[PDB]
Amino acid sequence: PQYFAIIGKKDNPVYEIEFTNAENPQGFPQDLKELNPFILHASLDIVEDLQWQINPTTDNCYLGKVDHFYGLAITAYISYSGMKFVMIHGNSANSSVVIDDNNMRSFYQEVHELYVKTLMNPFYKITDPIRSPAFDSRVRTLARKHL
Amino acid sequence: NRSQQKSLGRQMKILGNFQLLAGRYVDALNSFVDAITTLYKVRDYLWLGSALDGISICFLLLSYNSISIAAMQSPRNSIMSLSAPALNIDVENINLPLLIKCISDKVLYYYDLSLMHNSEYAPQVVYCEFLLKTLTFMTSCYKSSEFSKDVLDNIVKNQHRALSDIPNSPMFPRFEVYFYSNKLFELQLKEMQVEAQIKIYSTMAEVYRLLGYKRKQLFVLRLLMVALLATPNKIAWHPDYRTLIDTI
Amino acid sequence: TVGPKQAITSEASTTYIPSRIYSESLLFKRQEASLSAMAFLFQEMISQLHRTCKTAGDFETKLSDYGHNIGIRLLELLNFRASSSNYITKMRRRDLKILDILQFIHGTLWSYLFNHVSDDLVKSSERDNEYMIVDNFPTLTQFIPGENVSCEYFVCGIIKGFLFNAGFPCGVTAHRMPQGGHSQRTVYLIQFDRQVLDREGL
Repeated sequence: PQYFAIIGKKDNPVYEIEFTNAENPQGFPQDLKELNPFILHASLDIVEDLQWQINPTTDNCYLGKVDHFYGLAITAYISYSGMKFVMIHGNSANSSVVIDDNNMRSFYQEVHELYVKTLMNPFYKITDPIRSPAFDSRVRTLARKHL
Repeated sequence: NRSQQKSLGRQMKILGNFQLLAGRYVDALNSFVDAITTLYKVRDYLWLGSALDGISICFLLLSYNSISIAAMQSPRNSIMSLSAPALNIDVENINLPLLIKCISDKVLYYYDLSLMHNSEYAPQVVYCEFLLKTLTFMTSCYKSSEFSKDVLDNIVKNQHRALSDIPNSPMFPRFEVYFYSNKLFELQLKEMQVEAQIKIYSTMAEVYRLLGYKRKQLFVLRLLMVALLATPNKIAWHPDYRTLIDTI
Repeated sequence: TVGPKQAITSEASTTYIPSRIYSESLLFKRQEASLSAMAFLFQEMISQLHRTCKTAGDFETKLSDYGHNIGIRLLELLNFRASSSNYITKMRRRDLKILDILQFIHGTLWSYLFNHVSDDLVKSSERDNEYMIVDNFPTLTQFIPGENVSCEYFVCGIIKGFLFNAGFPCGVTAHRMPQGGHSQRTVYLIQFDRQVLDREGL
C-alpha cells in the first residue's frame, strides 16, 4: 500500500490520501489507524533537518529514502515555500523506491505543479485543507498512470 | 579434546575476571578485606581487573561466539573503566588489544572511537552468535531468544555513544549516526518482561531528547503508552505516570 | 468532499479514468497592460485604507498585508517557471543562504514585477543585520506627491512575504535618501531577526 500526504508549514496537513493495490483492498492492516500518522509526524524532523544541509546524509528538491522503519521506506520533497511532500511506501517484502526513483521524481514535480496551480486562487489562504474535487482526480490519475 | 579443555577454560576465564571487575566500588577506597579475591588496591583495582580481563579475553579469543562476544565486551569495558580513572593505563590499555584486534578490529587510539569500533565489532560478534541455538546455558536452554540479550548490549552502546555528542559547535559524532545506530533494533518486541520495555522506551526518549528530536520523542512515548495499556496484569498509581502524561 | 479533516479517505488504485472538469496552464504568456490601469487600482487601495484606519502605524501594517498575499504566491511561481507539468520540468537549487536569495530577489523579482533589474544591493558595512535594497525609480509610488512614504509599503510587503514563506523571518522598512539627481531613490532595508542569525552560522 501507499500513503501520501502534503504537510504544511505548522505541520498541519493539507492533503491526505492512501492508494493501494487491489490484491489487498483494505490497505495497511492495523497500521492505518494507529501507526501511519505517527511515523509521518515523527519523521518530519529528519526532513526538516535535511532542509539546511547542502549535501545529504546539487538539486536539493528531491530527497531519497530518508527513513526505513519496519521495512517501510519514506520519500520526501521540500518545496520552495516549505510544504513537504512526504510519502510512505509499504509492501510485503522490502520495498524499493530505487526502481521508481527516476520515475516518481516526475510524480513529485507533477504534484508540485498541482500545488502551485491551487495556490494561485486568491480565495485560498494558507493553513486550510484542499477541499477540491478536481484535486483528487488530478492526483489519482497521476498515481494510476505513473505509480 | 583440546576444544573440550578450551571450552572449560572459556567457561572459567570470563567469570574468573568478571568478579574482580566487579570488585571495584568508589575506585576501591580503604576497603582492606581478607585478600582472597579482594585486593583493595589504591588506584590499581582497574589495572588488576584489566589485566585479568585481558588474559581472559586473550584466552577466549584463542578459544574461538556468545561467550567470545561477552569476552570482547568485557575487555572493552575494562579498557573503558581503566581509562575512566585518570591513570597511566593508556599505552598499556591501547596495546592490550592483542587478541581484541585479532578477533575484533579496533584499529584506533582516540577517545572511545576505538571503543566505538570494538563495540560495533562486539555487536557483530553477538550477531554472529545469533546464528546458533537461542539459549545455550542450563537455565537458559528454553528461554526467549538471543533477542533479549543482544538488546541489553546495544542499548548501553547507545547510552555510552550519545554522550560523546555534547551540544556545541564541535560535534564528536555527527548527529545522524546514533539516530541511525538506534534504529537497527526493529526486533519483533512482542514478548518479554514489561519492566525492560518501560526502561528501553524511557531511555530512547531521553536519547532523542538530548539529541533534540522533538517528534521522535512523541513516537516513543506513544509506543510506551501502547505497551503500558495492553499488559495483562494490574498496576498501581505512581507519580512517575503523572509527569509522563504531563510531558506527552 | 475529498480531504475532510475527519478522516483519511482510503481509496484503491487503478480505477477508471474519470471525466475532466477544469484544466489550466502555467507558462508566462507575457501579456501587457497600461500603467494608468495599475496606478488607478493602487490609488483605490489607498483611498479605502485611508478610510478604515485610525492611526498611521496600523495603516502601515495593513497595507503590508496586501503585499504579503502577493509575495507568498509569487515565491512558488517564479522559481518553478525559472527552473523550466507535462513539460518534464526539473528543479533549481532551492537556495538556502542569505546572499543567494538576495541575488535572486534582486535579479529576478524586480525583473518580473518591473521591466528592469533593480540597480544595487547594498550591505550595511558599519554593522550587521541590515541589508539595503535600492532602486532609482519606484514606478508605483511615482504618482504620489509629497515626502511621506507610507504608500511605499505595498511593495515592501511583497518583499517580506517573499522571505517569511521562504523560511527567512525578516522585517522590512522603507526610507527615502534623495541621492543626486534621483530625487526618489527609496531604500528598503531588510532587517532579519535574531533567531535566524545563528542558523546560517551552523
